[PDB]
Amino acid sequence: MKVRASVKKLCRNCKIVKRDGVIRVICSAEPKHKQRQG
Amino acid sequence: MLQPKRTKFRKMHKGRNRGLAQGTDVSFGSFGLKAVGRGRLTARQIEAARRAMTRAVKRQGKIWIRVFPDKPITEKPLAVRMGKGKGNVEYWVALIQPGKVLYEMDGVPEELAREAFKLAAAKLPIKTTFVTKTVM
Amino acid sequence: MALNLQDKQAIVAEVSEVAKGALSAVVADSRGVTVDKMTELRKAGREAGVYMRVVRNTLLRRAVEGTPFECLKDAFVGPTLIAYSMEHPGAAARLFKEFAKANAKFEVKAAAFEGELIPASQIDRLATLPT
Amino acid sequence: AKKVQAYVKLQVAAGMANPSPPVGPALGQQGVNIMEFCKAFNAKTDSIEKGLPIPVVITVYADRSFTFVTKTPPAAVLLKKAAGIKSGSGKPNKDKVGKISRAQLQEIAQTKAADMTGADIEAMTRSIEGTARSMGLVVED
Amino acid sequence: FTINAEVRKEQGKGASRRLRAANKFPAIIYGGKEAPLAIELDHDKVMNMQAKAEFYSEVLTIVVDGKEIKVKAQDVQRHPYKPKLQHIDFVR
RNA sequence: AGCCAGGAUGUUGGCUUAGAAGCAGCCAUCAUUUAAAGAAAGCGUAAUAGCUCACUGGUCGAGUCGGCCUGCGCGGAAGA
Ligand SMILES: [Mg+2]
Ligand SMILES: [Mg+2]
Ligand SMILES: [Mg+2]
Ligand SMILES: [Mg+2]
Ligand SMILES: [Mg+2]
Ligand SMILES: [Mg+2]
Ligand SMILES: [Mg+2]
Ligand SMILES: [Mg+2]
Ligand SMILES: [Mg+2]
Ligand SMILES: [Mg+2]
Ligand SMILES: [Mg+2]
Ligand SMILES: [Mg+2]
Ligand SMILES: [Mg+2]
Ligand SMILES: [Mg+2]
Ligand SMILES: [Mg+2]
Repeated sequence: MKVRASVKKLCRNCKIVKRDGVIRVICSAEPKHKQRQG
Repeated sequence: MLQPKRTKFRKMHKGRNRGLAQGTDVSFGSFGLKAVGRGRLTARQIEAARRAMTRAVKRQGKIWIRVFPDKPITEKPLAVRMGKGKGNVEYWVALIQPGKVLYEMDGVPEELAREAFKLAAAKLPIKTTFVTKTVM
Repeated sequence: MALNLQDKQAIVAEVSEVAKGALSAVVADSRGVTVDKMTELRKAGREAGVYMRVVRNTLLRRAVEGTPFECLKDAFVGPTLIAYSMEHPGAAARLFKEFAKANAKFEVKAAAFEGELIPASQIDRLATLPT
Repeated sequence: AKKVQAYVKLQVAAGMANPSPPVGPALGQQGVNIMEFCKAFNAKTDSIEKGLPIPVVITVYADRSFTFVTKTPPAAVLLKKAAGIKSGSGKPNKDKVGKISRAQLQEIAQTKAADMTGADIEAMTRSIEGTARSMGLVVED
Repeated sequence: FTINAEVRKEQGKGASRRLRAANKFPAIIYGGKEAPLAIELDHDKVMNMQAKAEFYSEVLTIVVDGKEIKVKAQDVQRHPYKPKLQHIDFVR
């Protein structure tokens, strides 16, 4: 995953979740869109 | 890169960027990028933010630039002591108070306008907002 | 979806068709094809024109709000998908059988062809019509 | 009638017998041979016209050959000899390319009625007229 | 196009800002041979009113002390950057 | 919101004949059958096919996607 300070919803299947304080963007279609932080 | 074609004086005082802006209403175009924050925009930043707009909306549409530099900023070279004269003019800046309309746009959709102004707003140091031309 | 006026217009339009109608027929494409669309509705053109509104909206309270005013027996038909194919020219026309005949001609299923209301009857394939 | 087994609508100008660069691998993708679209292909084509693209159903089975029923040539290829300009589209709204009236397209509309689907003739008339709207040919009604 | 509006008693910089920081804003009604009338009114209404294009053209009837005064919005002061009104000049 | 449904015959449409075929780029952005369908928002193809979504149906059936105005927070946030 990426750890950029400005995570955002790249594709349609991307989904924002707040796990353990950290904001993460989990995705079904492309694992490339998986990203943490920010 | 925007700059005054000839001026009275080469070097100008620092001054104080205070008060509210005057170019507040959207005059020419339908939409506009208003400056929320206080600051000063360089000649490069304006060009960079213009390029980001003009390329987003393509050949279509019409853009204005309500702000212009006309304030030379001096800078002292590296490894130079204090005094021994005012420094040389490096770049040119426009002082931006809150409320000042920076850019104005016309002949495009409202949906595609906001996205074009985001790309410009990203280039600029000052915090900005979208404003529409209200009739009186 | 649009406002209560736009929804009311559609039903009040359907109620006026029952006033100047007679026979009807169900149809449920639980695996339709648009090549089928233009047979059962192509037929309606071969009858005469556009007027034959199949109006497939039998929802428990949508076309069944117009039921209380016109033909109360069709409330029980509500369960499972149904299309109220209202007719106009010719009393008891040939549009009833054609849904059952098309069902065999590549349409998977057709609501178990239960029928609507002329003698207040149920699931009956009836060739006995005026021709 | 059977569902989707392996039928596809695909071939260039029906006069072009046995196309290898235009189609080639597609019609010979399945167990059907390359020779089948040459002898049997020009059997029905020579009745109507050559130098004209026309489609056909390719319902392939496990026997060897396939059953088929031809349909009808499409809108704008017919609107070349009928329309006038060989080029169709380019910049219609910015620059009107050509123009056609209702009288021609209404008359041309009904000739395909064996394949065409609708109620009245006037119904498919504004469709097969309409096909002109979308070639930079704003219909002269 | 009808708004209830109170009459002003305190007027200046201190009063106006206190007012503006209370979901309201100052306006004024003037025209004809009569004297001008300084008019306090609510913000959240008039903010929603100005969205319609009729506001800056048609006649508005402002309700003050029972009496309904017929006016047109001549001039208006926007807040520099925030989307909110500071003041309205109602010509009679 | 979910859930078995439908979501077209010509469109290999002209185009630079190597193809653009609802979806590289051109623009048009048909109108019929009609509960509905843009000659199409995305995926997938040498291009097709094909799968989705717009929409429309029927089931369970009640409150619900979104934008400013703000009160406090969250990440951004590594040194001997
Ligand atoms: Mg980091
Ligand atoms: Mg990194
Ligand atoms: Mg953990
Ligand atoms: Mg100059
Ligand atoms: Mg001073
Ligand atoms: Mg000044
Ligand atoms: Mg001025
Ligand atoms: Mg005084
Ligand atoms: Mg003070
Ligand atoms: Mg006077
Ligand atoms: Mg805070
Ligand atoms: Mg830290
Ligand atoms: Mg740090
Ligand atoms: Mg660090
Ligand atoms: Mg660390």
